[PDB]
Amino acid sequence: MSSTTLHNAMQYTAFDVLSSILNLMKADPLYDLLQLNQAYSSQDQEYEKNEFYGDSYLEERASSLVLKFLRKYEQIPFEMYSGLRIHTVKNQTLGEIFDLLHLGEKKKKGDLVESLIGGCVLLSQRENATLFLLFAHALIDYIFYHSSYIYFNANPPKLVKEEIITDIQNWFKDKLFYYRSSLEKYQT
Amino acid sequence: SSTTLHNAMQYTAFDVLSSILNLMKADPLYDLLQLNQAYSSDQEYEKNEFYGDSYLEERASSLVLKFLRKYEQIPFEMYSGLRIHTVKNQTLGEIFDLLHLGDTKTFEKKKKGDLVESLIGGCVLLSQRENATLFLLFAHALIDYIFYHSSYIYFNANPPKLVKEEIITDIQNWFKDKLFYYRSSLEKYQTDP
Repeated sequence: MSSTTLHNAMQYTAFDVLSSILNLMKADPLYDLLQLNQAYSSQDQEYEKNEFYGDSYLEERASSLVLKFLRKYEQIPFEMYSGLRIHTVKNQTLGEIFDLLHLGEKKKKGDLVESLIGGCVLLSQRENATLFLLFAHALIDYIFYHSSYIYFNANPPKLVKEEIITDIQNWFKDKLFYYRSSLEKYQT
Repeated sequence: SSTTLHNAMQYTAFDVLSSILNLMKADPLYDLLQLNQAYSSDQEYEKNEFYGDSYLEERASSLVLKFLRKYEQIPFEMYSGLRIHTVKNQTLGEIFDLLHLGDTKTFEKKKKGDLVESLIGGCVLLSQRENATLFLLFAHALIDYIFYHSSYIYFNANPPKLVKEEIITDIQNWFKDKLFYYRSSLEKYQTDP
């Protein structure tokens, strides 16, 4: 009752934080990631290279978050670690996030999300674009929150389902606070 | 020449990586890697392998982009080809054998790759959970060597248009500089940890 009401609230707040960050990014002249590095690359090759990187970056961050929350509970078998990671990075999950954020086919949606994540991280390493890195971190955190909440409702662990949902919900609420305040401080 | 650089590089890589690992093994935190579980029915070893696999994939992707994107001659098929070549079990087994990490014949090709991934994962996690920075140094040096070794083979088997010798020189010079960085870091660590 409490966790389901909280879950509904978190979707509104995540939408507003990520939408606000993304709306600032769209003002930056660096926003069209696909038309950068024109002497060395092309639009289609930049798209594929950003997706190539974003896929692996998402996988590594998802793995670290799976370990962060599950290792606290020895009654959780290792098959749930692989299960949750698979669930977090599959195109269906990415496409659900694509739709919740109104960024726009399930295969295409997942590729676009990965290319966006990769493009944002890379841009922040090659240019002055720390806002893009903030967006990529917040997007991945929402992907993990969204995936975890669904996965543990479908596959509850013995005894601790409610403890681990509360762990992830409290963590995500704190991340949204930190992304909100970073955004505000950025606006000033 | 590039070929006299390559054999020397495999000598120096072995020595630096063995010397870092020898120091890690003197640290009580090494016990926590539980590499004995490679032989057993398993959980912490598999959790480290779970993470190390993803950490290797991300760092290898970063290195692929780092070197290939300077070369417009190199098309995207070689990015995914080089990455697959770098992280596949065959390559990690070759690294297992080159560093003499365990018995070459009793371990299977797949077990060798799992051990390399579990070693990478446990080392990174130990540095995150206990500030064991020597373990993080080793993880980076091992991934750098996996990438050097893979990339050298890959581009000699699949030469890109025009820039074959340039990209191999690029990667060899980079790895020689990394080995110097790892060696000097190790010496600094020994004197005043």
